[PDB]
Amino acid sequence: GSVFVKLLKASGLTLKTGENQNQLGVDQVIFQRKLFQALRKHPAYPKVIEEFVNGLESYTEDSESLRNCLLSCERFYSKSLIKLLLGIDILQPAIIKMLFEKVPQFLFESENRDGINMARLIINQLKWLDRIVDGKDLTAQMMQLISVAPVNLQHDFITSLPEILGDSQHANVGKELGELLVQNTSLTVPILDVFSSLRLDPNFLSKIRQLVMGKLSSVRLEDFPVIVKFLLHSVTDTTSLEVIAELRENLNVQNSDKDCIVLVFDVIKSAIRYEKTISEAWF
Amino acid sequence: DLLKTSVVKSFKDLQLLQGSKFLQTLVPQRTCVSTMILEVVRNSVHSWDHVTQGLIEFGFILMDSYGPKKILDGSKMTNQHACKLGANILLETFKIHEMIRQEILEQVLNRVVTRTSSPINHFLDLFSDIIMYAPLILQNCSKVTETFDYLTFLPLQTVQGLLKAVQPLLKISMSMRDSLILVLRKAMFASQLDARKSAVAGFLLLLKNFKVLGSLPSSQCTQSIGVTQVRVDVHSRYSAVANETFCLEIIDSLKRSLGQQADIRLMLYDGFYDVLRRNSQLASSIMQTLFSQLKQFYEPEPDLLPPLKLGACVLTQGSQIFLQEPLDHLLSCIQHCLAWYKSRVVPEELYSELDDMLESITVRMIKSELEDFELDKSADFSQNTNVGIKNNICACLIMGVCEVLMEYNFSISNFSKSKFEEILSLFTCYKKFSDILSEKAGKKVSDSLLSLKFVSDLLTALFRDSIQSHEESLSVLRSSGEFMHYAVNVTLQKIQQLIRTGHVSGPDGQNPDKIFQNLCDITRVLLWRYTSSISLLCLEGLQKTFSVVLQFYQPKVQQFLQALDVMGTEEEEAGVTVTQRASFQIRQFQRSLLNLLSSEEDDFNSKEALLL
Repeated sequence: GSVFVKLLKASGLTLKTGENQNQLGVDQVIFQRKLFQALRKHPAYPKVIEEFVNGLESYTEDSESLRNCLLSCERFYSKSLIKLLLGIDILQPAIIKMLFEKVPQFLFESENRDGINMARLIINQLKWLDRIVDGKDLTAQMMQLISVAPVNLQHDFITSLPEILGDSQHANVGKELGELLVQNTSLTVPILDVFSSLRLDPNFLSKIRQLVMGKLSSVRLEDFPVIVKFLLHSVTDTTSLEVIAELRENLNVQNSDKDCIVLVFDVIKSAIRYEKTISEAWF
Repeated sequence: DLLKTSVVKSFKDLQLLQGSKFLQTLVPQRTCVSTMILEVVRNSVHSWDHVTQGLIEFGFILMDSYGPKKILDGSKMTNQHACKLGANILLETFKIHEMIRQEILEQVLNRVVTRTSSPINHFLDLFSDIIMYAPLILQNCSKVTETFDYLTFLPLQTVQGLLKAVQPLLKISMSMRDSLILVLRKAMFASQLDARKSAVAGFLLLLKNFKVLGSLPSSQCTQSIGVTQVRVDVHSRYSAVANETFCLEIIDSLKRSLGQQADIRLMLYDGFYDVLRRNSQLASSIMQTLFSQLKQFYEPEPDLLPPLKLGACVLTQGSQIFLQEPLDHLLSCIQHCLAWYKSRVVPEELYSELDDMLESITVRMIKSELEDFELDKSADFSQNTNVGIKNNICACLIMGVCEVLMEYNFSISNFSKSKFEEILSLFTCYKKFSDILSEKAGKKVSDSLLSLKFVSDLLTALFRDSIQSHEESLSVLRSSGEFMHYAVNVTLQKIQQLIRTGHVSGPDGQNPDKIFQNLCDITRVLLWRYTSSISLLCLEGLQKTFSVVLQFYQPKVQQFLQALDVMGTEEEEAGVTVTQRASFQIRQFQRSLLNLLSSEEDDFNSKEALLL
């Protein structure tokens, strides 16, 4: 029983081997007070935070022991041991660092017998955290992970950004994702998805609409309906007459034939049908 | 114009016939334009293209013009009959001609999203009927899926209707379910209030029935644990975890709106209960979120006189003062959830503390008077001043909190002569501020935070008689007489608010069965006390109830007049009519009027005789 093992079972959480689930003796919150209290009362507080993380990381070096910490505990369900620890503030920044440390190993790994993809389950822990202690760093890690991620995985990682990152960091993302869009026409779909749900500058958005409509030639025909939808839903305030005029010139001067022109006009018809802000701006 | 007008005069006529026996003797029943047009729809199957073109148009025309108008903002029969016919034409023509199906549906939906000023409720019915007919046809419709995109700009009322009616389609298409969840999710991040207020409504309706709706996993549900490709296969350890950890994600997501506008917070306090009573493994996470929310507004220091921090519920930005958080609704939610927790859930230190807080909040709320709130002669509540409006809100939270603890302490102990005096003292504080607000003029109607269930139980316990020697503690409430017609006046408000809208304030607020049940318990209690001022109030409530049950619960009129009676076994169901039941109730009221008139009392009560 290491510092990590013993202090967990003291706080109510008993580690279980195999594919069973780690067992929580008290309420998932009551365990969170206990594990904080244990770490503050230890003879060396400052250094023990590193000691607890280390035991966590080495116990985690087992692929099966890892997927137990990423999955729900046992008492009426609580969350994963790692999510529980992610909650504790003093413990959070050091543990977030660890999670991204173990991610690369599973990045290019396929899904196993169970169908559980370790790479996606690790990041899933960051979803909807109460508060992010070190914010600026969580973003940089995420971004650098999105940069190197496989093209199948990286589409789900960008889409989760709003869920993973707090409200404070939406600015950093803009300048980042933006640059990713010029280097990739393949990221257009997921990027526009995120750009809708973040907090952004009107001036910044306008810079997006341009870079999207100019490279619109190298977009797949499947993504025309999905991409035009972002363009017409950013029209709510009045940029409307301006956006439409630009959208028109790019549709004008620049199975496959049918389903494209059909599904693109289904988005453009319902657009002017429902929202007058559009129809009048096209008129 | 000719057809339309003929429909109205056709109803007006067959209405006049039922108006008098004089006309029924002279005129043999007449075939009405209604059943004629509905035959034209039936004879259309023969491939009349020219007729259906005008039918759908006439269908909507009736629904457009004769549909509800004044109902939203404050001979309606011939309106109803026209609109019913209007929706029948469209519904009936839809079941017949295949290739105009999507055509009708495009037009029904189009009114749903685009109107937003005028009540759309009657079109949502047609829509809900169109789906209830053959859902497999509409399962794939992109016109139904597109709507989810404008679901953010739609008023919260239409979103609800849209989500209710669309559920039969959520039990087939996974893609539609995921396509809904994705849309709801990005609404959580929308700037506009009404989008986030919709997103909460969707996720609260999602969690409500997961055990039912989400039995089959969606792509968002499976993915919470990290499985993208799982289909048709269930090995439950990772299926049951994929379900639970996904729900948790939803709860963690809802939680952060508790930091948002007061309007959304309240919308959340109402939902968290119905989610607790259906999906029961979410109990500890719900209780958690509420206990973390209360811990912000609760002062732990014993003998710190305002046990809840009231000034914290008010935000100040730029000479505008809004209430943020309903600390009184926070309590109400905790009060009911705690009640379910203790009564149910026995197949640990969490719900134990919440109970201790509530009592601490009870005791300190009771013994803190007006200097700790800093009010009355000191703070004058003037609504033109920042100082006055911030005070008004406090006087209101104080009244709501008192109502909740009053309702909570009743559930704690029925038999303790001690805690009834706390209930009284909690009332005395409430009426302290209810007096202060009316003396000040002001601009109290639906304010009551008491659940209908309690008002029923409270009333039944006050008028009950049959009081056994251990139950004498009730005499603490019974002999007050102001708390006596406070209790009655609440029921009288709820029954009255039951006519205005179709809802009630507290838990099980809108539940056509649960409302109906309390109406029964509240009526048979008022009916006894009237036949034993209060008597007049009991009659006023008695009357308001009857007229409600008739114009809302009408199909249940039978079981309702049963609930007021005693038992009656089996072979009697074959022997007891609605005319049997009705007359028997009439004989009792016509008796007490007869006795009202026959008596020689110098003054005969006009108010009583009128509503009698």
